[PDB]
Amino acid sequence: LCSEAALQAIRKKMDLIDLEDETIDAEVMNSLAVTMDDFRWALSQSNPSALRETVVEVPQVTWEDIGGLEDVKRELQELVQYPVEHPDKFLKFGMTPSKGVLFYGPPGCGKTLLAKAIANECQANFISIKG
Amino acid sequence: RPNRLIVDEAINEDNSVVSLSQPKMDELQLFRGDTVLLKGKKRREAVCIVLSDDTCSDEKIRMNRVVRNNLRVRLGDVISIQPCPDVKYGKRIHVLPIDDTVEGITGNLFEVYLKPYFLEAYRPIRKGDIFLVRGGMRAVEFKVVETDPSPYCIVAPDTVIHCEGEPIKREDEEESLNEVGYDDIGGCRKQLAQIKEMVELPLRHPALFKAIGVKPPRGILLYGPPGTGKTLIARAVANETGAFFFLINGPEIMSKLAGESESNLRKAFEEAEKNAPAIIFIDELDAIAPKREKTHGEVERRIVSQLLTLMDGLKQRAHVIVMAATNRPNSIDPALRRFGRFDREVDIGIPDATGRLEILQIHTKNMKLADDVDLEQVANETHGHVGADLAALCSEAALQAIRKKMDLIDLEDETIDAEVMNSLAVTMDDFRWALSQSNPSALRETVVEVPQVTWEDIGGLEDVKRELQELVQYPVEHPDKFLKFGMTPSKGVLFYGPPGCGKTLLAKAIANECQANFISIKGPELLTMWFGESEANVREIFDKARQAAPCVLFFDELDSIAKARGGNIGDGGGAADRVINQILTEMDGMSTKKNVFIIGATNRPDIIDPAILRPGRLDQLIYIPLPDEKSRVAILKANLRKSPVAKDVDLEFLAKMTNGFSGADLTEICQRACKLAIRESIESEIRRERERQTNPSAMEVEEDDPVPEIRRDHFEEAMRFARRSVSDNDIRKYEMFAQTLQQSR
Ligand SMILES: Nc1ncnc2c1ncn2[C@@H]1O[C@H](COP(=O)(O)OP(=O)(O)O)[C@@H](O)[C@H]1O
Ligand SMILES: Nc1ncnc2c1ncn2[C@@H]1O[C@H](COP(=O)(O)OP(=O)(O)O)[C@@H](O)[C@H]1O
Ligand SMILES: Nc1ncnc2c1ncn2[C@@H]1O[C@H](COP(=O)(O)OP(=O)(O)O)[C@@H](O)[C@H]1O
Repeated sequence: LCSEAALQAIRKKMDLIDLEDETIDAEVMNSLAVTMDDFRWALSQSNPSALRETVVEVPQVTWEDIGGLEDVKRELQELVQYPVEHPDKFLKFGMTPSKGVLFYGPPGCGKTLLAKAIANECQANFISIKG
Repeated sequence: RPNRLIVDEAINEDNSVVSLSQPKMDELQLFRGDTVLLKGKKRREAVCIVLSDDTCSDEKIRMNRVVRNNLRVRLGDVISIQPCPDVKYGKRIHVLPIDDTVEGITGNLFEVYLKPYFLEAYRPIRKGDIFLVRGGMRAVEFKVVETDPSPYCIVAPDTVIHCEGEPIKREDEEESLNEVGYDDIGGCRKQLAQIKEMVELPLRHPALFKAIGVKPPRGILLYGPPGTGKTLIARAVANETGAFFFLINGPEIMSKLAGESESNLRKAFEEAEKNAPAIIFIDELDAIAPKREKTHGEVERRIVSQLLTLMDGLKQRAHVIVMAATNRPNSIDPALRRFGRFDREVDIGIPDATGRLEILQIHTKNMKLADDVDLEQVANETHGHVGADLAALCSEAALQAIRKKMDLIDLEDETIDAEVMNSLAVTMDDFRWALSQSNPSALRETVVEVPQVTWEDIGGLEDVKRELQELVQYPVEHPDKFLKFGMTPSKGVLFYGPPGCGKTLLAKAIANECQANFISIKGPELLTMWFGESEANVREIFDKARQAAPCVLFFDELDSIAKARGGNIGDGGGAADRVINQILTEMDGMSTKKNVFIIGATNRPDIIDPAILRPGRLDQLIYIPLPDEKSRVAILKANLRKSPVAKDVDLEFLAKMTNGFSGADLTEICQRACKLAIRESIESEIRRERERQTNPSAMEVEEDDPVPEIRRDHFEEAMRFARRSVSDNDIRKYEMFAQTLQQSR
């Protein structure tokens, strides 16, 4: 992408200069600088190769994005953050914390946003599998 | 120096015209038609006549193939012009044909070729010039050997043309004015432009890439149906840029014995390496590098690995560009697609109606088709043909037209006469006869092309038209106002209403208005990949839609899966849900960079799965109501375009009396009336022909055939045999669902 973006900016300053004459002394290109328009054009005719692949990343949704649900906020914090940050303290009591939770409610109430935010605070990955 | 310009191809096919720009002509104090002297490389000069142009820039000069060959230059070079308006009228000109063009012609060439060419044109010529003339069935090149006064002269009605003597030997400076080039390709403007750009960059000035330090492409993959002209594209590019085109044939390599195949391939690459900037063409790539599972032997693996190693062995040196041709771009070994190997893919699709017309125009340039044929009709009735088929059609038409003249050339001689060629013409009957016994090869292929339906074809439906214009045209025609300010455009629209009201017409109309490609997937095929076949087909359907962006993907009868699902089978519901899973999975995978629009049509809105009805998918609902108002009159005009008349059967009364009817019913009425008119005309013709058998030519007053003159009685009789297809229950069901949609959510 970067290479062809440079090539296009060379193109837009090739015909008007005397390319027919003795070769350019690499100073016109020194005067040449790329622009965001060239990058957009290069992005236009690009062929990505990843596409159908599971993506692993840290979602960027913060708890300010969601409103209310202070109860589920606290419950999810208790479920997830305590074992990872306080393993020795559970080991003192010697209990295995539960690993699992279920969300059920009316459609479109922020379950996906809740999962994204709770993964955001723990600074963890997020593998999503859909129906 | 405001003299030098840049050479580019011209649009006018005359041999003595060069197109400048009006400002440049004005600066050089030259007027229309003034003779000019053009001087190019190798110290060759020629004389020509300038004209005006529409959109040519100041630094570009347009000229055809003959003038470029005479000046001994190529595309993208520069020339120095000079106005020299002191041409003196010539007296005697000696012109001779070339050896390898007149094999078996004899006759007197002056009365056939030269006289029509040199009349009322005043073509300037210069000593040593070479020009090409189209004749009976061949293109003959003539070389001027001497003139008087030397070296400039103008052919005038009073000249002494000498055209006698032996043909002269072809020299070794001009390659030829007969091989392939950019003027021998039609219907592939966009792809040819892409390839031309991408290959003109490295093959002209390698030193610029050396100094800049960027990576030129090292492989180009062309794929398409066989016989669409890929080898021809590569040959044209190689012969125009200037290279050492070196073809490699797949079957030829596979036909060797064991260990010599890879050795031959290695000599091929090393030879192309040490013969200057060259293009290597590999034909039938899938024949030598198929998928790994297809291969069963061991020599195939060795050949594939050898090809891969030699491909990876290219690092800079001479800029050698590798091109390969394959039928369908999935049988190739997936290993041959990583970066540094074949990576850039260009699609060569089947030509549309304009492409077929252009191919026919190209192939019949030598012939002398009579002034009665209509190439537009032959072009637009031959859908499903490729370039090779059209070339074969033209050849067969010529052969048929020349067959019925054997009496004139009975025996004759081994060298056919000349005037007999000019006595030959090809008529529409010959073309139709060649059409009849011809079988195309595309047939079962998805068709992508811009539909021709316009806005006036549809009567009424103003609100739907406005809504489609807002939803489709705005996000694309002014993408700046959408990238500024964060609006997320919708990805789909779902149509629902009574059957036969014109959903397909609206989709085609908006596709035409947006000037975007149209792909239609109909119910029968959709159920074909439902049961029996698999769901892998949707993958390449979406891939092809992505390739030709922008596009308007159309899914017709989306409820067919549910209609077949509900019954007494209960076995294939899994197949229907796989269809929906595929549709959803590649529907959500689309990105906003590309403009792909998905439109679905259905007539049972309450049976569709609610998964599709969701943000991020097909979410807007548009209800097309049952027709009313004198927009059905516009409907009647739409299919009465070609139908001649209606006299005095007021269509407005019909619109008033025919309320509650869809478009299909009205079109049926029009077709029935036309059928009655045809029946009446044929029975009248038969009556006349059986009447003429008694009285021989007893007709004092001359009547031609009855002109199509549809009366009121035909239409009334047709109207008597008419009913309404859509009952009153379906419209009430639709309005009930509309009210439920309005209130429940
Ligand atoms: N705090 C929130 N609570 C509920 N819905 C929200 C909130 N913030 C945003 N939304 C909106 O709700 C919509 C549906 O949320 P989502 O979690 O995907 O639904 P579901 O949990 O049913 O899959 C999203 O498009 C989002 O824009
Ligand atoms: N504009 C055109 N587009 C496609 N085919 C053309 C065109 N002009 C001529 N042809 C014919 O198509 C043939 C191209 O060869 P083709 O069989 O397509 O090569 P390949 O076997 O590599 O596909 C030529 O014989 C030529 O006569
Ligand atoms: N404005 C219009 N309203 C209704 N029908 C029309 C209109 N314009 C044309 N038609 C007719 O309607 C027919 C379109 O039918 P079509 O949409 O293919 O059926 P379906 O609605 O089942 O897909 C065409 O034959 C056309 O002649």
